[PDB]
Amino acid sequence: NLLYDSNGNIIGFKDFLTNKTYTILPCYSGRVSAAFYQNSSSPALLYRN
Amino acid sequence: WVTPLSRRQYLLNFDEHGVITNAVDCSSSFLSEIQCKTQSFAPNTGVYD
Amino acid sequence: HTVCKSKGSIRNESWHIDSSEPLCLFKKNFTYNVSADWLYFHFYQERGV
Amino acid sequence: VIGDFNCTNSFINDYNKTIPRISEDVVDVSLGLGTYYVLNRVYLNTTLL
Amino acid sequence: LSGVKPVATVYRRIPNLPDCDIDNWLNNVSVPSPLNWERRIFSNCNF
Ligand SMILES: *[C@@H]1O[C@H](CO)[C@@H](O[C@@H]2O[C@H](CO)[C@@H](O)[C@H](O)[C@H]2NC(C)=O)[C@H](O)[C@H]1NC(C)=O
Ligand SMILES: *[C@@H]1O[C@H](CO)[C@@H](O[C@@H]2O[C@H](CO)[C@@H](O)[C@H](O)[C@H]2NC(C)=O)[C@H](O)[C@H]1NC(C)=O
Ligand SMILES: *[C@@H]1O[C@H](CO)[C@@H](O[C@@H]2O[C@H](CO)[C@@H](O)[C@H](O)[C@H]2NC(C)=O)[C@H](O)[C@H]1NC(C)=O
Ligand SMILES: *[C@@H]1O[C@H](CO)[C@@H](O)[C@H](O)[C@H]1NC(C)=O
Repeated sequence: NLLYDSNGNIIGFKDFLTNKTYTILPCYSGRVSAAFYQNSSSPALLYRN
Repeated sequence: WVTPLSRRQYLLNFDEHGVITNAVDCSSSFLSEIQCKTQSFAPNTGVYD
Repeated sequence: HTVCKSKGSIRNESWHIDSSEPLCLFKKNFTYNVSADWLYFHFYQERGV
Repeated sequence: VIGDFNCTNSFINDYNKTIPRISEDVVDVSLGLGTYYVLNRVYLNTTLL
Repeated sequence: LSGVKPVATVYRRIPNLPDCDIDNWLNNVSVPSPLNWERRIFSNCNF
């Protein structure tokens, strides 16, 4: 009922109630790089990639 | 027939369809220990302690 | 002891005596190949499981 | 001696010629005999230790 | 800079005990008389 990889994580499973398969995808969690001058109101944001 | 069990370490090989092809007991011979420490069935050329 | 159900025996099946249904934690039936020649099982425990 | 309840005492004797036998075969995990799959995990085209 | 837990949860687990099947016994074609009032004890099951 579960799908695992060589690294040890889970990347999929199967539902026993509806007989449908899925692929578990990791969710986004990143930071923002902001450039700020000496005296400014708001800095300039940059979402990398 | 009954035989005792012990906490061992084995190496499993999975094919495209997820069927176990062969297994190697890491406490059988020295080549088995090499395959255990290299995490592969075709270890490279080198000196292993 | 276990009493044969195909050809019978001289004794009666008696391995437990319970007037009412005792407290059970697991109960499930499984099916296997009747025309099989050999069967293999694995039983072990760790951390109380 | 397993239990502590008297259930049947029809024919009980003391047989002293019952000795378990030792098989002539050994454990061979080369082709996969003696190994069990994971609980509910699937591995495709991987080598897991 | 800085780099929330939704309340939506998915809980799936295979049961270890069979169903009680109380509706099958209550909807039986045989209805006992008030003098009989047959009794069936249900234990170690899920409902
Ligand atoms: C999911 O697949 C399983 C496997 O085929 C289905 O179980 C079968 O159900 C039919 C219909 O009752 C039975 O005749 C078979 O004997 C069952 N097979 C097994 C191995 O149990 C199951 O019904 C499917 N579930 C859904 C929601 O489609
Ligand atoms: C698993 O199978 C066994 C044997 O087929 C079932 O035991 C039977 O239970 C019924 C109902 O209590 C009795 O009338 C039979 O006499 C029992 N047979 C034997 C050989 O003891 C058991 O009920 C099954 N378990 C489940 C959960 O279905
Ligand atoms: C199964 O795994 C093997 C090993 O990773 C894969 O073989 C590699 O395939 C890539 C892409 O074709 C090549 O660049 C590598 O050189 C191959 N390595 C070896 C050692 O042969 C194989 O492609 C995988 N098969 C499937 C269906 O995913
Ligand atoms: C059960 O085993 C016999 C003998 O090994 C085989 O002929 C038969 O096909 C098996 N049953 C199933 C359903 O595979």
